[PDB]
Amino acid sequence: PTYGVGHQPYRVVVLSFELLHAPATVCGPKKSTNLVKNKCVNFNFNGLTG
Amino acid sequence: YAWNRKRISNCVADYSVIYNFAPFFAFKCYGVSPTKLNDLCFTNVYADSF
Amino acid sequence: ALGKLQDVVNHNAQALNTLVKQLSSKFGAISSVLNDILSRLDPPEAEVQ
Repeated sequence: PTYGVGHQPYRVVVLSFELLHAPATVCGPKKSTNLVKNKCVNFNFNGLTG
Repeated sequence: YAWNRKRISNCVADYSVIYNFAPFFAFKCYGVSPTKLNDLCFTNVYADSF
Repeated sequence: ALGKLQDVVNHNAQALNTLVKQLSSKFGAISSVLNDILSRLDPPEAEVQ
C-alpha cells in the first residue's frame, strides 16, 4: 500500500464481443414492438437497423 | 498469467448500472461506443479478469 | 455474329455490377454498412469511419 500510483495493483476486466456475424443471445434492455406488414418502416432487428 | 475467462450468453444486459456505481478510473472502449451498448445485441461475449 | 453489340451490353452491365459490388467493400473501415457504424460508434470516431 505504501507505494505511489503506477505500481499499485489494478484490476482489469476486458469485455470481448463479436459484431453481427452469428445469432445473438446477449441483448440490450430495449423493448420489443409489434410487427407491421406492407409499410415503409425503420426497423431494428438484433441491433441491425434498416 | 492465469486470467479468468467467463462466457456471457442468454441474458439481457443492462450496462447502465455499471455507470451508476463505478470505481473504474479507466473505462476505455475500442470497437463500440459506451453509450450505444444498451441499443445493441451481441454474442460471443467473454469477460477476462486479471 | 452479333458479338460486338452484346459485348457493349455486357460491359455496361458488368460496370454497374462492379460499382454495386464496391458497396460491399470496407475500404479500411470497421464495417461496410453505414447503419452499423452509426449504431456502434460515437460521432468523433464514426465520422472517421
